[PDB]
Amino acid sequence: ARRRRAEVRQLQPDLVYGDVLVTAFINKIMRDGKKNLAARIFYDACKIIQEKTGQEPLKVFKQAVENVKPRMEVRSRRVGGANYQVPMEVSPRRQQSLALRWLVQAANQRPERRAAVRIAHELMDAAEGKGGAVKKKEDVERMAEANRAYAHYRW
Amino acid sequence: PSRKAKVKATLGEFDLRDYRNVEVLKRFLSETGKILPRRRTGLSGKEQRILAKTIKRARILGLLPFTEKLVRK
Amino acid sequence: KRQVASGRAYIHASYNNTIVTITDPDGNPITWSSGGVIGYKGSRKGTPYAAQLAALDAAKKAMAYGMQSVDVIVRGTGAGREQAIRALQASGLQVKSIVDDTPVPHNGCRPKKKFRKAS
RNA sequence: AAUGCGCAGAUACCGGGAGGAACGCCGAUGGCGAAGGCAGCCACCUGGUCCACCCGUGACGCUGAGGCGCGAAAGCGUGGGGAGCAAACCGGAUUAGAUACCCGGGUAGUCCACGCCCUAAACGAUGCGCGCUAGGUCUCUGGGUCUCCUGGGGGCCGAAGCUAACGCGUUAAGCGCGCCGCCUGGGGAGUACGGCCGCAAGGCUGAAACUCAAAGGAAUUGACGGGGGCCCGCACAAGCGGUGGAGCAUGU
Ligand SMILES: [Mg+2]
Ligand SMILES: [Mg+2]
Ligand SMILES: [Mg+2]
Ligand SMILES: [Mg+2]
Ligand SMILES: [Mg+2]
Ligand SMILES: [Mg+2]
Ligand SMILES: [Mg+2]
Ligand SMILES: [Mg+2]
Ligand SMILES: [Mg+2]
Ligand SMILES: [Mg+2]
Ligand SMILES: [Mg+2]
Ligand SMILES: [Mg+2]
Ligand SMILES: [Mg+2]
Ligand SMILES: [Mg+2]
Ligand SMILES: [Mg+2]
Ligand SMILES: [Mg+2]
Ligand SMILES: [Mg+2]
Ligand SMILES: [Mg+2]
Ligand SMILES: [Mg+2]
Ligand SMILES: [Mg+2]
Ligand SMILES: [Mg+2]
Ligand SMILES: [Mg+2]
Ligand SMILES: [Mg+2]
Ligand SMILES: [Mg+2]
Ligand SMILES: [Mg+2]
Ligand SMILES: [Mg+2]
Ligand SMILES: [Mg+2]
Ligand SMILES: [Mg+2]
Ligand SMILES: [Mg+2]
Ligand SMILES: [Mg+2]
Ligand SMILES: [Mg+2]
Ligand SMILES: [Mg+2]
Ligand SMILES: [Mg+2]
Ligand SMILES: [Mg+2]
Ligand SMILES: [Mg+2]
Ligand SMILES: [Mg+2]
Repeated sequence: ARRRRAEVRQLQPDLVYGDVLVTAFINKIMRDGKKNLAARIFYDACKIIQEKTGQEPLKVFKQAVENVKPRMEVRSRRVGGANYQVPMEVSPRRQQSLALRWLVQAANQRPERRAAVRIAHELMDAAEGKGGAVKKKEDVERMAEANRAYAHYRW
Repeated sequence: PSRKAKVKATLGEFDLRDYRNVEVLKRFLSETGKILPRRRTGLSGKEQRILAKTIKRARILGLLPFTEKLVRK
Repeated sequence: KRQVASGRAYIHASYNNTIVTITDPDGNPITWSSGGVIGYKGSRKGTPYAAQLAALDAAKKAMAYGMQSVDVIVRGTGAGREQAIRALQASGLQVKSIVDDTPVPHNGCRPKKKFRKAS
């Protein structure tokens, strides 16, 4: 990105909830370009959301996502000395992606024998503010800011 | 442009060696105590030379400050 | 335990640390602080953040003697000279004034070589 | 970062005191001086200078080997002084080492008086005097009929012209005359010797053997810089998957 600024790709909306914050999540669940696997994982995960709580999955999903995105992170920088962890804002498009990513990674940490169940339980636990994923969010934000001392590089 | 308020205009037919005159003399000092530059006194090279020699004298009498303290920083 | 209500806060800016004395209206100290007092080891202390809590500490410590408002005197040209002042404003203390007052000689003593530059 | 200082209470803050040193702003595009150099304020003593009047003397002028005086800093002698700063030195760091740069200390010294020393990138790297040869513009300081004219001084641009070029160009490096000083390829060498001077440190004068084919000045085109400015590249950053471990295949 020396030259232009690069636009975010506008991904085709969902087939079941019509939401683009979903195919977003579905792409991140995907691997080796097998999209059908990914959908079958996620929509299944939605069916397990519906079982273990009366709530519509789409409001459960969005709830955990909002609950995961950080308001601060650190980014190494230097002039001399050593790499100074500089605290700074997390510009909305990135909160979006950091949340989606961590969610999936966290999901695949779980002991749950199959995916979907992993995704469901991770999607659920995160709505309740618990469950590692929010670990990252909090342990990011907490670890950032704790370098307040070096926040004088606003940008 | 850089043409705000000057000093030489502000006053009138004043003696430039009257180190005892203060209400006049104190118009040539900084917000602090510093002697004002020609760009702000609007005095000729020679006029300004005489201003110092008196503002200094006036300082020794204790009529003019040597220095001050910047308010509202 | 004195109830001074009003007083003065001297901020002392410096490139290495920032320190803040709070004082009864005759200049006698009530409490103080700095970046070391706040917690910071060498080198952070000078940072603007240090000065923020430094000033806040000092003011919190002075609210104890029931200060309501102070006059600010700042000396030094350090980093976080302003952050100390901002912090005293947002401190709840009423800042009645601010005055720069960094001392300078009318050409007096020979500076240390680190401050000599050239001619 | 440490050394260092600090509970024998430091740092920050207020009041009182002692001292040594240097004078902020005004302040430079400034001024003065033969040069070195000269800046708080007052007084005394004292040197140079510029202008107006066109009053006096009547070629009394210029230059100047020797001589004599002056001469930043450092350095020396005898007393005095000693705040800050600081060779040497003593420590802390850094580093491959670090007899350095950075950090905490610190003696001579830096200040005064008197007496020496006499050097320098003591530089405009441009000896002094006089006459001549377009202008423009900025500035310091006189005088006059005061839109401007006329002197002295400091800058910039430029006529002619000069210069190897860069540049200089009424403040010549132009055109000329007078006088002094100095140069004659590089190294050996500002050495040796001799003299003279100095308390010293050293200074002034100043070679040769031997040795080289160069040493130099200015400019040109490049390349380069841990110089600038502008800008690119999956160059980093942001990402997603790898290699580096395993077994095997293939190349070395
Ligand atoms: Mg100790
Ligand atoms: Mg004790
Ligand atoms: Mg002290
Ligand atoms: Mg005191
Ligand atoms: Mg003393
Ligand atoms: Mg000058
Ligand atoms: Mg001169
Ligand atoms: Mg000079
Ligand atoms: Mg005289
Ligand atoms: Mg006559
Ligand atoms: Mg006659
Ligand atoms: Mg001398
Ligand atoms: Mg000396
Ligand atoms: Mg001596
Ligand atoms: Mg002594
Ligand atoms: Mg020292
Ligand atoms: Mg030292
Ligand atoms: Mg001695
Ligand atoms: Mg002497
Ligand atoms: Mg006039
Ligand atoms: Mg002239
Ligand atoms: Mg020509
Ligand atoms: Mg030419
Ligand atoms: Mg010229
Ligand atoms: Mg001539
Ligand atoms: Mg020539
Ligand atoms: Mg010679
Ligand atoms: Mg030779
Ligand atoms: Mg020879
Ligand atoms: Mg010599
Ligand atoms: Mg000899
Ligand atoms: Mg002898
Ligand atoms: Mg050359
Ligand atoms: Mg280049
Ligand atoms: Mg990368
Ligand atoms: Mg392998």
